[PDB]
Formats: sequence, C-alpha cells, structure tokens
Amino acid sequence: MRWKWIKKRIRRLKRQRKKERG
Amino acid sequence: IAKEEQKIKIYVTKRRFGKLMTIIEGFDTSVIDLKELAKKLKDICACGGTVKDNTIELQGDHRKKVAEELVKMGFSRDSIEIR
Amino acid sequence: QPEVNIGVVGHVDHGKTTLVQAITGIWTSKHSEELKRGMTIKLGYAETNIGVCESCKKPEAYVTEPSCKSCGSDDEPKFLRRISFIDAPGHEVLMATMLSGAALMDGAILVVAANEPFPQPQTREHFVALGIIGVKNLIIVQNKVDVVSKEEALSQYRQIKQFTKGTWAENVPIIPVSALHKINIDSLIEGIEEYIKTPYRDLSQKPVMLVIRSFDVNKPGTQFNELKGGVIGGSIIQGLFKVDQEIKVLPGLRVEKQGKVSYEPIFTKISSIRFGDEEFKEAKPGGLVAIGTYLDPSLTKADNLLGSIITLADAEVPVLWNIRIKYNLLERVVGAKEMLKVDPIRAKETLMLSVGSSTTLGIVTSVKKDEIEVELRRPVAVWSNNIRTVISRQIAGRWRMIGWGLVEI
Amino acid sequence: SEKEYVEMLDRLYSKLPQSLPNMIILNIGNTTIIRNFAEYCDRIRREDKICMKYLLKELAAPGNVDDKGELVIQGKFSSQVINTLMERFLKAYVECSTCKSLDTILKKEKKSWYIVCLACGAQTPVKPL
RNA sequence: GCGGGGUGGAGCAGCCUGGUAGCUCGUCGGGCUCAUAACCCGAAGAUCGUCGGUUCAAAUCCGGCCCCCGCUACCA
Ligand SMILES: Nc1nc2c(ncn2[C@@H]2O[C@H](COP(=O)(O)OP(=O)(O)NP(=O)(O)O)[C@@H](O)[C@H]2O)c(=O)[nH]1
Ligand SMILES: [Mg+2]
Repeated sequence: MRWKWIKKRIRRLKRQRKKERG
Repeated sequence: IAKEEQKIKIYVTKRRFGKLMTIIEGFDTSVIDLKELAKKLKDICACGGTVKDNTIELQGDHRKKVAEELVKMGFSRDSIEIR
Repeated sequence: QPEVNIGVVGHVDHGKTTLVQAITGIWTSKHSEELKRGMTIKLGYAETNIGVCESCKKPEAYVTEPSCKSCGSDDEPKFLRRISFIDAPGHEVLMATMLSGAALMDGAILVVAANEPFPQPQTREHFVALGIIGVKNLIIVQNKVDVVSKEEALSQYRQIKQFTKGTWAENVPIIPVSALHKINIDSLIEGIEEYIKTPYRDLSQKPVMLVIRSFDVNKPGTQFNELKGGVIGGSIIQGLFKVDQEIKVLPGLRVEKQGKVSYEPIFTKISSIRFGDEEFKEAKPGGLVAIGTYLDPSLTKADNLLGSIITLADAEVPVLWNIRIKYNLLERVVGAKEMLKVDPIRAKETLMLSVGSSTTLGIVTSVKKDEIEVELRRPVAVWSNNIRTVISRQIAGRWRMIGWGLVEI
Repeated sequence: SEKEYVEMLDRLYSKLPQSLPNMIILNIGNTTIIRNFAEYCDRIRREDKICMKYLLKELAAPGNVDDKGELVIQGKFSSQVINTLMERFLKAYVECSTCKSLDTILKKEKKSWYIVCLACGAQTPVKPL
C-alpha cells in the first residue's frame, strides 16, 4: 500500500508538475 | 527515424490455465521494436504479454482492439489480417 | 561556388530526383541502402554550369557545359552562372526535413507527374508551404509526359492553370519535361535563367548560415596521424565566411547533470572550405557550403549538429528555450488525402516547430488570437527578428503542417 | 498564357521514340524444383538470376540454379504460392504498362531499370532489384 | 576498411596442428514390405570461390582477385 501510494502521489506530482513547469 | 511496413497476421492462440491468447506476427525485426510496440499494446489491451521470438502474444481475445491500435500508429490497414 | 539555391519540390516518386539527374548528371546516391530500395531520404545535392549559346537559337542554346557546337555552332557559350539544387523527399511524413531545407532556398521547381490525378496530397502540401514561407520564385514542371496521351498532358495543364489561379502563382510557367530521357530540359534551363533570378545578398552583414548535414570524412580506418577534422554541412544565407576565421555553433551541445539539460556554444576554426568537388578559400550565400573543422568528428558523425546554425565567434545570438510566435493558420489540412478543417490551438498540446533549419518540438503555454508562447526541448539560436517559422501537429500518427508566422524577440 | 506552353508541349512531343509454358513444380523431401526455370525465363527474355533473386527474396528462402537450368529452392513450398509470386514478378518486371504484351527487354543503367516493349515502343521504369 | 562464409545436385562438417573428400538428403539401381525412398544394400557425384607461391605432399598453411551477408555511411 503506502509504497504504492507514495510513488503514485510522487508520479502524479511530477508528471503534473512537469505539465506546470511546462 | 525510419519507415518499414509488413504483413500482419493476428489470431487467437492458446496458453496454459486461463484464457486463450492473441498472436500478432509478421513484423520486421531489424527496423521495428516488438518490445516498444508490445509495452504500448499491453497498455491498450491491458493484458500481460511478451515478445515470443518474432511475435507479440497478448493474453485474451484482443483482435479488433490491436488492429485498431496498429493502424493508428501509422501501419497500413491493407497489410493487416485478423483471422 | 554556386550562386543560388533552388528547390525541387513535389509528391513522392513524381521524379524530383530524376529531374536533378537530367540537369546536373548527378544522382543523390539513393542510399542508406534503405534509400536504394525506398528513394531519396537525406537532402540530395547537385551542381552544374549554365552557359548560353549566343551564336544560336533558344531554348536549345541553353547549354550545361562550355560547348555550343551542340546547337547551331561552336562559339564557346558565355558562362552565365553556376548553380546548386536541394532535392527534398516526396514521401508525406518526410515533411519535417523539406520545411527544414526551405530555410535555405532562393527559388524552386514544382515537379507534377503527368500520369497521376493532379492535386496529390504532398504536391499541394509543398506548394502552400512555399506560399507560406515566402519562396515566390516558382516554376511548375509536368514531368512524366513520355508515358501519356497528347490530350492528357494538355487536360492536366488545364487543371494546373486553374489551381495556379486563385493562389498567388500568376505566370508561374509550366514547362513539360521528361526527366527520364532528358528531352525539353534546355527549355526548363530558359525558365530557370529568366524567372529564378540571382538575388543580391549584402556581405557586410553578420555572418549567418544554416546546417543540414555534417560528415566524418574518415573512412573505416584512417590512422590517427592524418585524422582530418570533422565537417559541418550547410548553406550560408547572410555574409561570407573565410578560411581561418574563428567560429561558434548554436545552440550547441547539452551536458548531463543527474537529469538536468544544458546546451552551450561550441567554438572551432574553419580548417577548409569546399564547393562541389572543388576546394575554396572563401564562401558566400546561395549554394550549400561545407566547412572542414578542428572539432572531434564524434561530435559531427551521423548528422549530429543538424538544425544548428553557424556564426562569427564573439557574436550576439539568443539561445531561447521559450519563444513568442505571432502566427496564422491554414483553413484546411492541405497534406492529408483527406481535407479535414484545422481546429483552433489548445493549450498543453504537442507541436513540431520548424525554425530556420532546426526541427524542434515544443509545448504551448499561452493562446491568444495571433500570439502564442512555446516552451521547447532543444534550444533555438535566434540570429535575427525576421525568423520565419512553420507549425505542425500530429493529426493521425503522421506530422502535418497546419499554421505559420514569425518569431518575435 | 497558354501559347508559350502549347508551343513547348508540341516541341517535346516531336522528340519521342505464346501462352506461357506451364512451370512444372515438384517436391523432393525439403526442396521445390521448378524443372523449366531456365526455359520459362528464356521465353520472357529475362535473366535467370533476376527471376531467381526476386522469386527467392519473396519466398525468404535460399537457392541456386542447377547445371541444366533448374531452380533448387531450399524450403518445401506448395505448388500454388510459386505461381502467385511468379505472376506478381511478371506484373512488376515483364508486363509493359502501355498495352500488356509480355514481349519486353529489361534495361539497366546506374539506378533506373526500364521495361522496353517490342510491340508499342514505350518504357515502364521499374524499382531496380 | 575489418571480418563471416564459400566443398558432390542440395544442406553443410572437415581447414586449428597439411598425409586415400565426409555426412545428411535427393537421384539412380536393386532389395525388404501387403503397398509405402518407411527400412536394408549399393552406385553416381565436389581437382573444396580464383589465381598463384611454400611444401615431398594442401580443401587445409600463405598472399593478390572475385560472390553473397553482418560492421561502417551519402564520407565537405
Ligand atoms: N517514364 C518515365 N519515368 C521516370 C521519369 N522520371 C522519373 N522516372 C522514374 O521514376 C522513378 C522515381 O523517380 P524519383 O526521381 O525517385 O521520383 P522522386 O519524386 O524524385 N522520389 P523522392 O520522393 O525520394 O524525391 C525512378 O525509378 C525513375 O526511373 C519520366 O519522366 N518518365
Ligand atoms: Mg526523388
């Protein structure tokens, strides 16, 4: 679980933060 | 960048416990990457799968799906046969 | 050196290259072996001499060598100028290199096939790319007239004379050829001598040039002691370079620091200059040049600094990541077999920004009426404020021209 | 302005220039041997190696011609798929594109071959392979 | 430019470290079986890319010159 979520949250964050940074 | 096109045979197959599988054969192993293609296709089908020699195999009937996904990627509608 | 750069545009297999064979005698190679079985793929290149038989009758007076005894009589044809071609490919998706090529051109020749239904997907796509960019010196050509009825190459000349009407192309003259057997080519030479005139370029201007190839002269196995330098391949547009001038490339190579990205200018000296198969000491616009260098050929192998631009060392050129395009759109997608209407631009979308000879991709942050700001991946060296640009999208797996405009700094 | 053109058109145009024997196919373990691959290629004016290179590349198999004009393809192929890929050859390399005669020579230059009919007088250019 | 291969018709071993050219198939003949090239037996057939050297002797070791396929790349 919290492994999952942390990396899902991180990937969401990055990918989206990539989309914001871009 | 490159090009290359090939004759594509798609059909239902057979695996162990569990359902049938879908074979996609007939891609040019020099030019085309079955490993990049197949990662893309397992995403479309949502099935596990592999590159089995010069073929991609996808667990379950995905035959209309894949042809519809292969033609999108810029492959010829006229080289593809679902059997 | 060649005085001027002429395109040969058109649809796939309409015989653009075969018409560069019948004028220059030079084949593009048709290479990569995959081009030897496909067709031309990297930008071809070929030069020749255009004299004129003064002592005889035109168009057959228009020679290729110093030899007039071919037509009328001997009086060795006064040399008018030396020229060079740039053969773009004809296949739909090799759109992104033909655009790239079009940053170098002073004029063009549209090769339509006499044995196919006239407005063919790329024939048009190219044409409006021409009308867009500003290459207003066009000559249309009807190529394969050796395999058709004498009615058929006329009825098509109707279809061309009617398309070429509401568009800008007034008397853009349609010279039927047969690139295969090299018949009626000297009348094409009379066209290109009249209509595609040699422009004036001010040499005092800031040295600027584009790059579209670059090659490792080193054969498989030249020893270290005579390791000749790396070779950048491209065309001067403004100025004139000289042998033994200090220089820089832009945006230049990027570094890697743990996932970071950072391009930077490379410096070197001009080791040698050459045009055709003959080495020169200086170089001027019109023609594609090549510049022997003293930088590591590993840097310029396959065609690594493709899209880059060369300038004076210690010059003033912005290396932008983010850019303000003023722009306009085609009402259709003249390119696809299908004419589906160009949608209006959406933010956070991927588009293929051709600027100069570089073919970059980039993401759209802002969308006004006609002013968009585009973040990029690989930077762009913006040598002026008069940078024409071209705007494509991925419509259906294959990249398509949809709008154009100018670069604003 | 047509009168400049229509003059250039009339000036170019004034510079201008037997069934098929039943291919006998057999099988001998893992070989398919066209008994008359020499006589068949002799009666379309073609070089054994150009019908061989093509019919072999299309098959994706190896072979060489015997010492009496016989194709020994090293791969056992049914007696049909050799006709369908030997007709296609005819279509791309012997049948002229003007009147469909089969009565053609095969030109070669640098990198452009031409089908030259002995009946009408035109030239079908072919992808050189 | 380096390789990699070239051998009975065909697939190819053998070449390192030279010393009556092997295999599998096919063919051809006979035999065995009720009839099968299924098995048993035999024959035919490669002066081993090419040209030359060294060696008593080479398919082998050696070097020029070709024929297909990986490596390279349109070489300003
Ligand atoms: N009969 C005839 N054949 C021609 C003529 N011009 C070219 N061909 C043939 O058509 C084929 C294609 O020619 P090519 O020049 O590659 O066409 P292209 O449009 O330049 N190809 P690319 O898209 O790569 O630039 C060649 O094999 C050539 O022999 C012509 O005037 N008449
Ligand atoms: Mg071409």
